[PDB]
Amino acid sequence: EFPTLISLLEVIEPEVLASGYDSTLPDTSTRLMSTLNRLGGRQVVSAVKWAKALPGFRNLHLDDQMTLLQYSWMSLMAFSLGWRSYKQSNGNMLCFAPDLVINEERMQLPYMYDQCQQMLKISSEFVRLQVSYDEYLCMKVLLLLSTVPKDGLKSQAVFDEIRMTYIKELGKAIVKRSQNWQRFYQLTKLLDSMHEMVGGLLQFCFYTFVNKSLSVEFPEMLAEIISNQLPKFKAGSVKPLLFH
Amino acid sequence: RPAILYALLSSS
Ligand SMILES: C[C@@H]1C[C@H]2[C@@H]3CCC4=CC(=O)C=C[C@]4(C)[C@@]3(F)[C@@H](O)C[C@]2(C)[C@@]1(O)C(=O)CO
Repeated sequence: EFPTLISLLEVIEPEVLASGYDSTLPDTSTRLMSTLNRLGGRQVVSAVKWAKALPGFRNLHLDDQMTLLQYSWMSLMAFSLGWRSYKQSNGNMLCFAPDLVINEERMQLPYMYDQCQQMLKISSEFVRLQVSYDEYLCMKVLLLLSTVPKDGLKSQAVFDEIRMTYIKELGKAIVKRSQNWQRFYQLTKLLDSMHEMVGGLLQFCFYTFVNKSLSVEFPEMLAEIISNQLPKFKAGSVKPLLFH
Repeated sequence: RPAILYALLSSS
């Protein structure tokens, strides 16, 4: 019989991309942020493929699929970054890629320290709660489904049912490992706090995107997403789904 | 609307 949803989430999880960061040239903040955005664009492409393979996702209207990915790309990438940093270094360093870790000479670069602290926060929550792989996979799906327009979606019905599916799945992963309800509480608190941790990252992203002087480069993928997303965030027409 | 994103979703 048919493979479990959880086993499917494992097979569709993208492989970690390499950055090609040349730690041979001198470390500058503009160059590091540019490299991170390049790697970001590629990871997002990877996430579109992943979302497409996601049972249920293709049943949403194309506008809604686009909306969800637009609003949650930053949280998807920050969540995986937290995961890799947890597995690869127990949350001691940011592990962006096998060829790109943030050491103390590049954490001390202008603008870096604060953004890196916010990202390590995410990592250290995985450490605190000792999150399992399966918990992580289900939570990552829920993140894709966590930020919606205040004016609702088109296929609201299909959307509500998709959320129910993956909440079930998180529940099952919790069952198959404190106490079930406490664990669910803690993990959905973690999801809720992602909105705050990531709001700050978005703010800095918008700043590096709009700042002419700074000359941080964005690939065209992200540039188009960010460019579109920015007016919606100013206008405050973006709603977090919170469990609490 | 973000063209590369939309295209990515419409295709492969
Ligand atoms: C502080 C922000 C948050 C950053 C992002 C955090 C999440 C992420 C994880 C990765 O594995 C690769 C790229 C991204 C998707 C990212 F690291 C880069 O894009 C650079 C980024 C936007 C940022 O560093 C900038 O705005 C620099 O311009």
